[PDB]
Amino acid sequence: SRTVITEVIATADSQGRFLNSTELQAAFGRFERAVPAIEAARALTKNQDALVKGAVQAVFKKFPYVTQPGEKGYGDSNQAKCARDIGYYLRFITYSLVASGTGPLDDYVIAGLREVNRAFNLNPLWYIEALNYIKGETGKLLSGQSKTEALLYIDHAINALS
Amino acid sequence: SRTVITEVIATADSQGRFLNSTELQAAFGRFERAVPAIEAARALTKNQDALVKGAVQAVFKKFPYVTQPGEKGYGDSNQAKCARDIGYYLRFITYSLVASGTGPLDDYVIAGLREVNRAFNLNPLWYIEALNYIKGETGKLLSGQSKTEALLYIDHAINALS
Amino acid sequence: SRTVITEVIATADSQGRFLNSTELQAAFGRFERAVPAIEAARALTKNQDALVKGAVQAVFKKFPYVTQPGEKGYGDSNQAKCARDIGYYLRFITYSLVASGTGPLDDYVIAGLREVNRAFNLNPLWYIEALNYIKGETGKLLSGQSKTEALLYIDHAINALS
Amino acid sequence: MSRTVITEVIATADSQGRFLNSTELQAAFGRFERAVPAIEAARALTKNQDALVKGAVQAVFKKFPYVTQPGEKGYGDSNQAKCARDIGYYLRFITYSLVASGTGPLDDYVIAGLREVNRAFNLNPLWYIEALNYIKGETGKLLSGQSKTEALLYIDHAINALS
Amino acid sequence: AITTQGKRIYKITVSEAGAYATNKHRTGYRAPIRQSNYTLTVPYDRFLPEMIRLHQSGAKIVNVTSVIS
Amino acid sequence: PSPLEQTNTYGQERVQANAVLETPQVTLRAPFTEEQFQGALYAIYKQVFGNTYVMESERPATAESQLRDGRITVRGFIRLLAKSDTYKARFFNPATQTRFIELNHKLLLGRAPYDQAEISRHVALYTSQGYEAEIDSYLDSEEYQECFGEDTVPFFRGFTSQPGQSTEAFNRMVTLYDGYATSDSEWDRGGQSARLTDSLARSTMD
Amino acid sequence: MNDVFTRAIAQADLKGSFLLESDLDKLASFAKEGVKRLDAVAALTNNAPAIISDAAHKLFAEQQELIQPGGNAYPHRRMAACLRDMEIILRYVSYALLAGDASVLDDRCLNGLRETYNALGTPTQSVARAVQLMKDAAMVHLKSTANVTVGDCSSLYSEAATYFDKAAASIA
Amino acid sequence: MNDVFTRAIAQADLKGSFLLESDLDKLASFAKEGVKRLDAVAALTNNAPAIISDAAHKLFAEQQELIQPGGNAYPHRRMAACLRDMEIILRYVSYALLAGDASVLDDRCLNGLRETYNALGTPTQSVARAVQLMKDAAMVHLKSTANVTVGDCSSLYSEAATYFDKAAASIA
Amino acid sequence: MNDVFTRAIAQADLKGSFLLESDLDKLASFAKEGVKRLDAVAALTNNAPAIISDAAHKLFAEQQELIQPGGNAYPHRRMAACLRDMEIILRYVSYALLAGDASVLDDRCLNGLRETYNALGTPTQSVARAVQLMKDAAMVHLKSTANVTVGDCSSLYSEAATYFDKAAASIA
Ligand SMILES: CCC1=C(C)/C(=C/C2=NC(=C\c3[nH]c(/C=C4/NC(=O)[C@H](C)[C@H]4CC)c(C)c3CCC(=O)O)/C(CCC(=O)O)=C2C)NC1=O
Ligand SMILES: CCC1=C(C)/C(=C/C2=NC(=C\c3[nH]c(/C=C4/NC(=O)[C@H](C)[C@H]4CC)c(C)c3CCC(=O)O)/C(CCC(=O)O)=C2C)NC1=O
Ligand SMILES: CCC1=C(C)/C(=C/C2=NC(=C\c3[nH]c(/C=C4\NC(=O)[C@H](C)[C@H]4CC)c(C)c3CCC(=O)O)/C(CCC(=O)O)=C2C)NC1=O
Ligand SMILES: CCC1=C(C)/C(=C/C2=NC(=C\c3[nH]c(/C=C4\NC(=O)[C@H](C)[C@H]4CC)c(C)c3CCC(=O)O)/C(CCC(=O)O)=C2C)NC1=O
Ligand SMILES: CCC1=C(C)/C(=C/C2=NC(=C\c3[nH]c(/C=C4\NC(=O)[C@H](C)[C@H]4CC)c(C)c3CCC(=O)O)/C(CCC(=O)O)=C2C)NC1=O
Ligand SMILES: CCC1=C(C)/C(=C/C2=NC(=C\c3[nH]c(/C=C4\NC(=O)[C@H](C)[C@H]4CC)c(C)c3CCC(=O)O)/C(CCC(=O)O)=C2C)NC1=O
Ligand SMILES: CCC1=C(C)/C(=C/C2=NC(=C\c3[nH]c(/C=C4\NC(=O)[C@H](C)[C@H]4CC)c(C)c3CCC(=O)O)/C(CCC(=O)O)=C2C)NC1=O
Ligand SMILES: CCC1=C(C)/C(=C/C2=NC(=C\c3[nH]c(/C=C4\NC(=O)[C@H](C)[C@H]4CC)c(C)c3CCC(=O)O)/C(CCC(=O)O)=C2C)NC1=O
Ligand SMILES: CCC1=C(C)/C(=C/C2=NC(=C\c3[nH]c(/C=C4\NC(=O)[C@H](C)[C@H]4CC)c(C)c3CCC(=O)O)/C(CCC(=O)O)=C2C)NC1=O
Ligand SMILES: CCC1=C(C)/C(=C/C2=NC(=C\c3[nH]c(/C=C4\NC(=O)[C@H](C)[C@H]4CC)c(C)c3CCC(=O)O)/C(CCC(=O)O)=C2C)NC1=O
Repeated sequence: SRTVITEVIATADSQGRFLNSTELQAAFGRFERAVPAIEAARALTKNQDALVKGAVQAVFKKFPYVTQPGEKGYGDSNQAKCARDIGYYLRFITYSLVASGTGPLDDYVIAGLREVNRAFNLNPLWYIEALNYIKGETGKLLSGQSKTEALLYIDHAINALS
Repeated sequence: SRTVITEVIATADSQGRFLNSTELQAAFGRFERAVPAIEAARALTKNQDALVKGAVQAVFKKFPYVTQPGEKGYGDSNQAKCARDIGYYLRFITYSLVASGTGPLDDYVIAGLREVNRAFNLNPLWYIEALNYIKGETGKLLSGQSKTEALLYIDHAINALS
Repeated sequence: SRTVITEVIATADSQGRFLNSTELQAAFGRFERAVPAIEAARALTKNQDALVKGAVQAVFKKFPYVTQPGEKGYGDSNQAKCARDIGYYLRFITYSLVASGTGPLDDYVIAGLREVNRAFNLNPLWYIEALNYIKGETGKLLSGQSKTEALLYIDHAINALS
Repeated sequence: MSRTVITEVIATADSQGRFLNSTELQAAFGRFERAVPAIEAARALTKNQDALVKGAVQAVFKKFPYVTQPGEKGYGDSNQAKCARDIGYYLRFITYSLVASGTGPLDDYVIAGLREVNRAFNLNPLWYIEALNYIKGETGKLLSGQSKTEALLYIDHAINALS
Repeated sequence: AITTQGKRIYKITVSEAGAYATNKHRTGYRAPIRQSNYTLTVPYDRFLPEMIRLHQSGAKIVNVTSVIS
Repeated sequence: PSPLEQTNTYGQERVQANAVLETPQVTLRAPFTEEQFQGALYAIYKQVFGNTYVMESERPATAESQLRDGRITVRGFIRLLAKSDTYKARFFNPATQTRFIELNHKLLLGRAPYDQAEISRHVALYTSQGYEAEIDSYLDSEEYQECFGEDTVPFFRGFTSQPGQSTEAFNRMVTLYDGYATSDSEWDRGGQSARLTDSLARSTMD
Repeated sequence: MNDVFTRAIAQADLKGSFLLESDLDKLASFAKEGVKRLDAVAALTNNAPAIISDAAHKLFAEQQELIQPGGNAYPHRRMAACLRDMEIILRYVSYALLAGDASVLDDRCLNGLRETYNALGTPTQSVARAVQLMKDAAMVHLKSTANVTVGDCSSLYSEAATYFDKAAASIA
Repeated sequence: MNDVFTRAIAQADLKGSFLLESDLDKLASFAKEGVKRLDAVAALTNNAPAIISDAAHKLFAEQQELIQPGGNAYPHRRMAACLRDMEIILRYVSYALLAGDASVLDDRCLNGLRETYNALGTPTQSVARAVQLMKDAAMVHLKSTANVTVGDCSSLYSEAATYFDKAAASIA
Repeated sequence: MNDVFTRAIAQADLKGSFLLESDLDKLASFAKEGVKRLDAVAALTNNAPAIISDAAHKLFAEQQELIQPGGNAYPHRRMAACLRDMEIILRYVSYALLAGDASVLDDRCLNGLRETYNALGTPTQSVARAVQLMKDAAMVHLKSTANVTVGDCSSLYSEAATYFDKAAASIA
């Protein structure tokens, strides 16, 4: 994926030159910001089930008509797939916080999502609402640095969706 | 925008060589297809207003939960924009029929389509349904060939919109 | 080889798109004009011997000076190889008619004819008057559109020889 | 993959998709005719190699006195053997470039990548510059006629590369 | 490029001169014929190869203008 | 006729590349619409990326927009493509530098490397002046400049004699192309291992 | 890369005789059937999003591991590649249909896909089943006679079926 | 390409479950000592010219078969390539140390270097000896504590030595 | 490539010694005959189109199956490529004659011809017959004394014959 240390290694490879104080400063700051990000990962991991259920029911609240028969939302298998997708997204957001970057999230959801969207008619706005609910929910689950960085990760994901 | 002879011009200039036969039989293809498209343009010029109004009512029909207050379908100027949109799409369709090519359609609607669609919450499926209904009434409006190439051209418009 | 069908399929494949109107209208053009083309090819295949041998005689009559002993045109094998080459040309003109495109001519005889001709000091004119003989006869053997298009392809043959 | 006049001609002709025109033949004739003074110079330099290398050693010693004292890079019996070996190889490759009628031998053998060798071994070119200076001083009498300037051109190019 | 000395892109107006066209004919038309005059925008770092290559091609520089500074 | 039949293009299909020789070059010359634009970009992306499929999110919108206006030549757009990090991630990052240079030749020049001396020289150039200078050298190279031109999408010019091309270029690109289906991503281990090194080795000596 | 007439010319030149009247009659009949073949090609082109979508739906209904974590199509990039591969094979099959013969696939589409899928780790049988369901959905759409001159294209349906069959065989 | 964090996330995706709290604590501990690792790699990079100079001098003192004509590093170009070879080996070892994982060193220097040198005729054991000498110079230079706070960096010394060990085992 | 002087310098570098006096003697012998080499290469280049044309005449005469349909010269584009092949092989043998070292022909030309014509389906025995016919046609102008000072050059004849024999056995 694209972690700060990974991209530093890659760019150092590019110009055919060793590392310098600037990129080591970047890695430094990454190391210190990891700890609040690590606590964010803990808080998100311990809350994952409630996060997923709340996001699913928030999406249902915003668009109950989707649950009507003959639509994508209707069907227990459909709802299970909604929950599984939101869980995958949350896990990749945890990986983003751990990795101190968008690397794993970018590569594993953002790469080639709109293709499936168009093919399977999976409206991004649904996952956008789910992530907005996760934002509101982590606003109380997290505070300080961890809340801000998790918020920026998830709103990066939202902006990628839209 | 191109008519078939227009890409003929483009290529013949590109290789810097005179026209060989193939583009000349293409020129035929255009001419012998011209007339059916000509009476097709006549008929669509005749039916325009009813086409627009009925399409508005049907797009309200199949998607009723957008006619509800608080979203895009709700709004007087919203509906006026729906009507003017349908008028523009079918006018450009007539233009394409006259050109016997997709050129004007492409360079007048198709460019920058998807990003405009989600940039203003205007669901592409709305225009998909509108054009499909238009196929519905134009199946009987036009007969024989003219019906066939009208079907094909608004089908291409849908496929670009889809 | 190289056909309007093949031009369509390649100019759709290299861009990886599904076919749309214009090229399939060209396909209509090909499939409708096939019948005059194919009957013209049938007629040409019906009369080959007179065409070839009289073409050889016409080359002699237009170039007496190549017939005498001691020059390149002299020789039994030389006359045999005359007839061979002109038969090949008639062959490939018929092939081009069948393909409804000037492809096979270009693939076989037009590709590299200049340097092979100057390799053996071949005068392309000889073949040009052979073609002139051929157009002289096809002015009689064929009728109208088949005649027109056979004349077109053979004219392209001279033009490439020109 | 050496670059000599005839080999350069062949490479150019192959690149252009053509045969050899008049200029290539004239250049080949010039190289063939100039080979004789170059061979004369090569043999003459071959005769007196030991004097050249020894004089180069003492010239390098006398020019920069700060070296041959202990405690620095140049001091040492192995260092002396390496000095002799390096000067010998230098004159070897100079003779090779004389015979080839081209600088390609020198370039490929030593001038290719020389600078990183120097900076990885602290070898400022100046010592070998003075060595070649003494070398041309000695060959100022060793050769005669064309051979003199034939040697001069390649050795001057080598010095400029060392610069 | 990113450097303050790498920036200050300069635009170049290039004329396919008569000597350029004579050289092009002998080398061969491996590029489509365009009108002799054409414009171009070149960064500072690759400014040099542009007019060098135009010099081996035989063409001459009409003028130079600076995008930045 | 002969007992053994040799079709017109028989060499084209017995060798893995038949349509490649049949597929024409594509140029972007005069103002145009989105349709053949998208086609040209699809062709370019298949060309440069060794039939590695590029996710639609990865592509740069600004560069293609500027190309659409035409202020930047297609050569500049190819430069921007190669400089993009995805090029390195697919090609430079999972593959050795010798294999990287082989892939770079095959993609941006459409031909196999001529001699191992060229590989050695280009490795030296990369070591001495970074990554981007190698791409700038290829796309500024006179060989590319004349063989394609400012407005020509790179195409596989192997499988065909070229002015001043090594005899081993044909063999190496036959061994290296191996069809439309061949991909050069971080996967398949074929884009990582330098196949051409063994063939390049025999050309060093005689 | 050859269509029906081109290949006819091919072995015709191979035998060194003129095009026999029988082969001309065959080609003229083909051209007479030409508009029906173009109708089938247009039907394939129109329903391409529908067929790709629904075939993917049946595939992922009858197999789950491809979408499971670590599955051969688990990431969204890999799912997108999984779908566009079927889209490409369908496009090439339609190419062959309008070309009248399956030369295009063997020439470029499927000459070496099998080694590519082994190297990518993709199981072949899954691809074969995907191609088969693509075939079934395409057949279903082509049997539809809405807004077209009714008739008998039984040759065309069977012939597209042969396309898809040999495509799946080449996958293996 | 992948580091320890990336590798752990990769395994987590392979199992499809979230990162374990134990492994999260391990990554937290790794990040806590990251300043020491950054100091180690800085000591590598400033002493890298010194490390390579020492390794080259001692290798050429022990091996003389290359300085003479017919040696693999006899001409200036050849031995310069040799020097930059060790330089790049050390550079990739440093990159692996930054990453904490050998995936990047495998991707760069250890996918196909062996057959590359076999084609070039390069003896691999000489490269391994050069790797060992660079490793000795590097442990000497990093076991010093100039201008930096003193602490237990035996883990970093072991990791760097083992990275040189994998590199040497790969080449020879 | 590696010419005769390049060959001498290569062996001198490999054994690490200077030029011996016999080496200078043989290189001077090569230098003095360079006029005869110029005459030979001029004769070859000037008569090249005639030589290749008549050689192809005897070629297609001796083997009449290549030209006729189903042969590898039939489609008349293959004829153009065939002429290109004769001219290029004569071009590289002229190159090798000029350099006096067969290295250029062996490396730049004959390295890949074998596998190339395997991939192209060409009868290679025919190509060997072709190059032998080339030497037969070229030796005519070789011993031609028109417009030039007369002199025995038997070494040049033998060297040209050996070059063509090397090429033939290569493509054989
Ligand atoms: C291709 C032919 C060739 C050349 C050109 C060559 C020059 C050369 N000399 C070297 C070492 C050396 N060379 C010298 C000679 C120096 N003593 C001082 O008086 C002078 C500045 C200078 C000579 C006048 C010394 C002292 C060393 C030892 C450097 C060291 O190990 O610290 C080295 C490094 C190899 C090693 O350390 O064993 C090279 C490449 N070697 C070759 O095989
Ligand atoms: C990214 C991974 C990687 C690296 C870094 C790499 C280095 C590398 N070394 C090469 C050749 C070489 N490598 C060496 C090194 C030898 N010299 C001494 O004798 C030792 C036996 C040994 C070093 C201790 C030499 C001398 C050459 C030149 C071969 C020649 O010209 O004969 C080459 C090809 C030709 C060139 O660049 O000049 C590369 C790419 N190869 C790779 O795949
Ligand atoms: C990288 C990991 C990964 C994810 C996350 C992923 C999402 C994903 N969810 C899918 C199905 C689904 N996805 C959803 C969820 C959406 N549909 C609406 O109803 C909801 C409002 C909304 C939830 C917010 C549903 C209901 C289905 C089943 C029906 C369908 O295919 O559209 C599919 C189509 C294949 C299938 O399961 O049948 C994909 C590709 N794919 C992946 O490889
Ligand atoms: C890359 C990771 C990173 C982020 C995201 C970051 C933002 C950031 N800004 C902060 C303080 C602050 N941030 C702001 C700016 C905000 N407050 C104002 O009301 C505005 C509405 C708004 C500006 C648009 C201000 C005014 C402070 C307090 C001033 C101070 O820094 O002492 C804090 C400390 C409080 C906390 O723990 O959340 C953080 C983390 N810093 C980081 O190292
Ligand atoms: C694909 C179709 C095709 C073409 C276009 C073609 C050109 C062609 N014609 C040939 C025979 C030839 N054809 C001619 C010219 C004819 N004979 C003369 O009597 C007349 C002036 C003239 C008839 C008008 C000559 C002179 C040769 C053989 C050259 C020679 O033996 O001197 C040859 C073989 C040269 C040889 O055997 O020496 C070629 C390649 N071959 C083909 O298979
Ligand atoms: C570097 C110098 C060089 C060499 C050595 C060379 C040989 C060569 N000949 C080729 C094709 C060919 N070569 C020939 C000629 C042979 N077939 C007939 O039997 C003749 C008897 C015989 C002539 C001696 C033919 C007919 C082809 C076309 C094969 C095909 O397209 O299937 C090809 C494939 C691409 C092409 O050139 O069109 C090569 C590489 N090409 C080069 O650029
Ligand atoms: C010439 C026409 C053509 C072919 C033949 C083709 C095959 C093909 N499949 C690829 C990857 C792929 N192909 C598939 C599809 C398969 N794997 C799944 O298991 C399914 C069972 C099955 C689809 C139903 C998948 C999932 C990948 C992703 C692997 C990866 O790129 O990392 C790639 C790499 C392209 C890239 O990402 O840069 C190619 C070239 N692509 C083409 O443009
Ligand atoms: C520009 C695009 C365009 C199209 C596509 C088009 C369709 C078209 N279909 C035709 C006949 C036909 N079309 C079909 C094919 C259909 N019938 C059934 O078999 C299938 C459900 C289906 C095949 C997909 C058939 C069978 C005929 C009658 C020909 C015959 O019976 O021999 C004809 C010839 C005139 C006629 O008899 O109607 C046209 C022009 N017209 C156009 O201008
Ligand atoms: C630009 C990159 C960068 C560097 C170079 C850097 C140096 C650096 N090293 C530090 C601690 C340290 N640094 C080291 C590593 C050193 N000590 C051991 O003896 C080894 C000899 C050697 C490493 C091999 C150790 C062991 C500590 C103590 C750990 C701690 O203070 O938390 C600190 C924290 C000082 C403090 O907490 O008061 C800094 C700033 N910081 C940076 O952001
Ligand atoms: C511009 C390029 C160039 C050419 C073309 C060239 C040919 C050439 N050959 C010469 C002598 C000669 N040339 C030859 C070679 C010929 N005599 C043999 O009988 C063969 C017929 C044939 C060689 C196969 C010989 C043997 C000599 C006499 C030199 C001697 O004593 O050996 C001379 C000197 C006599 C004079 O100027 O009239 C020239 C100019 N020299 C050049 O610089």
